Amino acid sequence: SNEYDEYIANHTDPVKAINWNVIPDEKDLEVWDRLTGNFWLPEKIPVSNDIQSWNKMTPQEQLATMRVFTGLTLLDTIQGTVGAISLLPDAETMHEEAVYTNIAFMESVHAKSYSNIFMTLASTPQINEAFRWSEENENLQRKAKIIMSYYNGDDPLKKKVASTLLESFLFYSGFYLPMYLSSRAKLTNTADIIRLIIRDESVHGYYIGYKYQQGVKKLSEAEQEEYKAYTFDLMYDLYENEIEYTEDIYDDLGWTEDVKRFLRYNANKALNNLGYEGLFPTDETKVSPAILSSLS
Amino acid sequence: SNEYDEYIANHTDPVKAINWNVIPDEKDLEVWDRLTGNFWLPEKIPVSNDIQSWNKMTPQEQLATMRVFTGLTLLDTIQGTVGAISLLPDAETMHEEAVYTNIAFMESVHAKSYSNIFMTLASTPQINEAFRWSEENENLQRKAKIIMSYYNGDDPLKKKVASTLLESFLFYSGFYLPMYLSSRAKLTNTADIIRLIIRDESVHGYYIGYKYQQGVKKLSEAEQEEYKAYTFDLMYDLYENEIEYTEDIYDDLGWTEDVKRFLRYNANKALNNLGYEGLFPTDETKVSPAILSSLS
Ligand SMILES: [Fe+2]
Ligand SMILES: [Fe+2]
Ligand SMILES: [Fe+2]
Ligand SMILES: [Fe+2]
Repeated sequence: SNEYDEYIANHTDPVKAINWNVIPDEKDLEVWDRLTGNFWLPEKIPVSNDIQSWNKMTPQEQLATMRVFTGLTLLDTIQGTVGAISLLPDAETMHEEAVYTNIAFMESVHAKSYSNIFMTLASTPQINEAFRWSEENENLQRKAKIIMSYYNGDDPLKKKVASTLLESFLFYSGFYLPMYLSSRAKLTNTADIIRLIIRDESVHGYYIGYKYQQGVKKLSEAEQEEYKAYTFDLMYDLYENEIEYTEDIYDDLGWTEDVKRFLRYNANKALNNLGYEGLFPTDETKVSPAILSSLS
Repeated sequence: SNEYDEYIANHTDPVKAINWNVIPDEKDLEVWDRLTGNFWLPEKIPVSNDIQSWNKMTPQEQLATMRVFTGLTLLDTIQGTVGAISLLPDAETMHEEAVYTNIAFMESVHAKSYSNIFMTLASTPQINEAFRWSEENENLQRKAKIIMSYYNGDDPLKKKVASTLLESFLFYSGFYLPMYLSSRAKLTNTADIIRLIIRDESVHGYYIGYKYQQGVKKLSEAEQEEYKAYTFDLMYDLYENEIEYTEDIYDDLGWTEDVKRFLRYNANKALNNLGYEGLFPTDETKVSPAILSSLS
């Protein structure tokens, strides 16, 4: 009766309802239609049909799979409950805000898909060991916290840089495994879910990077130089950290070198999304065309 | 000394990945399944087929629809970009946080649904005036600001109360009009959209209220008393304001008395969702049968 009057007193401006009849930035409407139009749930994909394929896999291939997937789940959990949410208050338009609520939900759908996969293919002990592994792995925990430090920070442009690097780069040391297996005719239904997730992250990376460029372009030439420096600096730390994560997951299988090349291919794309030139020369980013197609 | 080194130090516990194979509260899973299974976009309803009945509506009706829809749009905007989101930090389980991301998203689909109807039926001037009206109407800004003072406060249980009252009560002065009109062959397709929204909001109110009940039952005897008192005081202020708002929308139509009963009817349901008895005696909540049958 009186308790909420101080707030009313300090918020004289009117609260505004979103109006989709007037779109200040056409891109928002484009991404909204694209993202909502691409709605999906893991229950729709017959993961159960990958069982025979999953059982023929070696113990090594299964362990690697459990880990990269648990690592992907961690990233989506963060992005969905902390990342996207951290971008709302810094939006330029109300329709941009609507998009972020769609990104947060889809991230939760991505995270849930991995459990659908586990619960269909893995044993409870395997699942339990994987989540335990993700709680204790230093590289995984380190990339999670570095990203969360920015979301919990107070710089809006830096939140968008971390988000874009998480979306267009950090997931890839993990996306390599299912894409490759898919190219060898293994876990193809599981790959279908992965392709749906990539179709989403691709657009999230591009969109958030777009808002970053719009925001940073409003600063002086000199300030723009410091954000670029900060972006590359963050990429150096994330890349370094991701190289180790990758070695530990893929050394046994012996795929490490191909994953590193894929890491560099995607780092260039993440930087491009942020409006910057790539970091690695093209001849250092060779990816198999069988992996690139099944990617698309 | 990295920009993030401090954060990594202020948060020693591991970042956890959501695990859907282990569920503390089965209700979280039930609601996630019900809400995601009930997914829809306003595009799926042929609102264009309502242009005939729309034009057959009196100037007072069209005007009332415009303002009521603008008031609903405003509520979902707050709920989608601030309400559901403010609930995340206090969730008891990670699965609950996942549910809140679906709510925030669906609240945006709700806000957009109205714009869809407007663009299909109204003229740009009717639309601009409606939004101008909702920004200047003191009773609408009042409930919007009371609700937001709580979402922006630091009391988690108050956020859930405020959210449940908005979900199971504040929308209804508005849902009344589309329900009355379709029982009279007016705006029938538009009413299908309203039913889809009500189907989401009644689950939202039930769920958030359920979480409130668990949170509050973990408090001492005196605190449980105080939250119950606070819920009834707020419920009364909201109702008080809603009467004035209802009057300003329906008097020219002369439906006010029936709408007031509908308000009391849902007020009781809102308190029930928070685990308390209704505020109004049953004989004071007798809404016309046409309206309730129209909800069916
Ligand atoms: Fe994702
Ligand atoms: Fe994403
Ligand atoms: Fe809503
Ligand atoms: Fe709702």
